[PDB]
Amino acid sequence: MTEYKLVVVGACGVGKSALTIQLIQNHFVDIEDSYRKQVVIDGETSLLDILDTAGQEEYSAMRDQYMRTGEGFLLVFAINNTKSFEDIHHYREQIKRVKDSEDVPMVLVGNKSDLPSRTVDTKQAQDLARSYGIPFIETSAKTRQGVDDAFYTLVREIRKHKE
Amino acid sequence: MTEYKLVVVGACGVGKSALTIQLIQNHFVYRKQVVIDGETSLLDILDTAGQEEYSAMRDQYMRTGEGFLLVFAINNTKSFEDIHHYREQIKRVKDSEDVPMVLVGNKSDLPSRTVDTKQAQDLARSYGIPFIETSAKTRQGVDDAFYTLVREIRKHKEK
Amino acid sequence: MTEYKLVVVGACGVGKSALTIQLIQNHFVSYRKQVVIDGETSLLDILDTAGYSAMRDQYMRTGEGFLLVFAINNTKSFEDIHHYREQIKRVKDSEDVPMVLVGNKSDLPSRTVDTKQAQDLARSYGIPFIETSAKTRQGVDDAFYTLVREIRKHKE
Ligand SMILES: Nc1nc2c(ncn2[C@@H]2O[C@H](COP(=O)(O)OP(=O)(O)O)[C@@H](O)[C@H]2O)c(=O)[nH]1
Ligand SMILES: Nc1nc2c(ncn2[C@@H]2O[C@H](COP(=O)(O)OP(=O)(O)O)[C@@H](O)[C@H]2O)c(=O)[nH]1
Ligand SMILES: Nc1nc2c(ncn2[C@@H]2O[C@H](COP(=O)(O)OP(=O)(O)O)[C@@H](O)[C@H]2O)c(=O)[nH]1
Ligand SMILES: *CCS(=O)(=O)NC1CCN(C(=O)CNc2cc(I)c(Cl)cc2OC)CC1
Ligand SMILES: *CCS(=O)(=O)NC1CCN(C(=O)CNc2cc(I)c(Cl)cc2OC)CC1
Repeated sequence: MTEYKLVVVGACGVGKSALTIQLIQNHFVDIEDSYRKQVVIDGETSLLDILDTAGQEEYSAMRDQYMRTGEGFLLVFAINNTKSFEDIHHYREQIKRVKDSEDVPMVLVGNKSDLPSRTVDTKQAQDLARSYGIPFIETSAKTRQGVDDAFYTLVREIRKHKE
Repeated sequence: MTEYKLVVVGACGVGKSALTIQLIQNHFVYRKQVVIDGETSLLDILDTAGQEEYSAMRDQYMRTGEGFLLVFAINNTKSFEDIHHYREQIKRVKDSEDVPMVLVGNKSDLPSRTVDTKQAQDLARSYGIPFIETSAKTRQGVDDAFYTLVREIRKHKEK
Repeated sequence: MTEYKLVVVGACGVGKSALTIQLIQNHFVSYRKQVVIDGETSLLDILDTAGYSAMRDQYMRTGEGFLLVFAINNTKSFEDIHHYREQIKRVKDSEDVPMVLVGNKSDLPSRTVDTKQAQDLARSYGIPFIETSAKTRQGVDDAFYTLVREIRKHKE
């Protein structure tokens, strides 16, 4: 069966685990960092294998393995965390180095879109995604806004790369 | 608040009018304010009645519209076969290879299906657009089809 | 059979005659037409004023309901609606006159009077607003039937 190895990267606290729980287990509570589930996306059955990582957790060799084999990456920031948005370039540069490629499937995700506290403008994030040549999706793990779209868009980006 | 000009296309009798009436009036026998992904918007579904038969008028509607529902009926093989030509005509007339569109397989309530979900999904996957199965009769998929189209138009505007 | 006396008013060129002929004869270029409205056979007498104080006063006083027609591509015709409304209320000597606001030519691309503007004016007057195209027939029966409904509410 087709498998997609996905890695969700971003600063601590941006909602990577919440987003992944919402996708996989369909709920939110306001915790596992790996997940595996069979889904159907655009009529194609596949298994999603997902790691959530900020880059400084304990199991660094495991993380390096997942980084090297990851077929697509969600770059997650929170709309109420300017530092998390500033960290996105670092995470993208690290992915490109480990993958040794300038063409790695990625999607930019602005999470916590339900909150009224915003310090990152949607235009700023759109502009950054445009410069990187990747999709930008606004999400809320709390309301489910954009969640399926973020992960399924990343799967579609991987398919583009494979074909 | 942002307005989105939407056009429903597809073969005669596939249920374009019925989908529009279900969306706006919540009934099975052209403007609606809705909140999609936290943003309140106005949907303006262009009223093509009494003028749909004129190619010149379809051209005008295609030029005006920001996004398109490509509607076939799941019990009408020909209507599904006609989708590609309609999509090609919209691209030509709008002089664009990037026009927001959603594929819609209507009349999902019927027993007599001749277009399978896989054929339609395969089509949509090749186009890189969403596919939604609807029924204007039971309301299945109707808000989802229109709301999804608005999401496709927003993506295109923000590229 | 209950008879209703309907008067179609509005600026020159807005489609008063075209609306009335579509209603009566069902094609796109007083008249009488028998219709069934809300289950009830209804004789409609319709004066198209497309063609003087004495004349005005008679048909305004005799008329039971009024279609206030503007064209959606004719800002002046929309501005003129207040002239017509005020004159009818003055001559009839009534603050409760059955009326419907009609925005015709909905088939056109060139709209300079927005739907919201017209809805807001009709809300101010406490009357319905109906968009029509005498060309495609969209809305035509609705505009006239709504007016009959307004006359019945007044009569009850
Ligand atoms: N309002 C809101 N809170 C969220 C959302 N996503 C995550 N959270 C909360 O933010 C905190 C951090 O989330 P978590 O998933 O642990 O972040 P991670 O370190 O990136 O995995 C938790 O208290 C979550 O409930 C969201 O979309 N909206
Ligand atoms: N069973 C069923 N009938 C439908 C549905 N949608 C439309 N119809 C019927 O299909 C016929 C054509 O619909 P219409 O809206 O006039 O199609 P249009 O020509 O595409 O606008 C009418 O008899 C509708 O009542 C649907 O979802 N289910
Ligand atoms: N496009 C369009 N033209 C119309 C419509 N109604 C009337 N017309 C045209 O507008 C012009 C004036 O119409 P007419 O009925 O004579 O206006 P009147 O003076 O108010 O009676 C004519 O050329 C009509 O054919 C309509 O709904 N759409
Ligand atoms: C029901 C028969 S009809 O002749 O009244 N209407 C036909 C006209 C031809 N047709 C289509 O072109 C369907 N696709 C379509 C509809 C519209 I409205 C627009 Cl703007 C564009 C397209 O295709 C690009 C079927 C219905
Ligand atoms: C271009 C057409 S015209 O030369 O014949 N002049 C028009 C101008 C618009 N018009 C009216 O406003 C008629 N007013 C009117 C007549 C009657 I009879 C009644 Cl009951 C009411 C009104 O307006 C309140 C007609 C001719």
